[PDB]
Amino acid sequence: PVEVTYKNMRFLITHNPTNATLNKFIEELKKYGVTTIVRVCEATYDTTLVEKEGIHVLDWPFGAPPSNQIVDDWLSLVKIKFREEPGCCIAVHCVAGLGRAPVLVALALIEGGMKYEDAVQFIRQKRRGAFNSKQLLYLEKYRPKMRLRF
Repeated sequence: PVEVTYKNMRFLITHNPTNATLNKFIEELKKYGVTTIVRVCEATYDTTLVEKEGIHVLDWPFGAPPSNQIVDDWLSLVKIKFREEPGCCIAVHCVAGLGRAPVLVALALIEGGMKYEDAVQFIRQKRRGAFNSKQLLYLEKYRPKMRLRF
């Protein structure tokens, strides 16, 4: 798992767990203080146990760039969580490796004040292979709202 922090934000880009390894998964998320999981790819495990531990799971599946709705919901989540729950962490994962999980994190960083190249370097310092060709071109044309206050 790679962890990235900037301003009042802290994200955990993790791997997709399985029903059989949910206890260890939850145990680790709790140690990282995560109270929210965003699944941006296929949903492959039951969330009842996760939700009961106070960890809310969000399924925003999205190659194809995140829809404007997903981006808006993501930015709304980043805004409120790190404010209402100081020092918390938001986890994000795909299905096979990092995948597209780091895309939303980069968006949060850009929204935080970084230009896309900075966000990409910032993530790669933690995960060398982060972002493929298509994703870089997408991040390059992303027009941030720049409405988050810090």
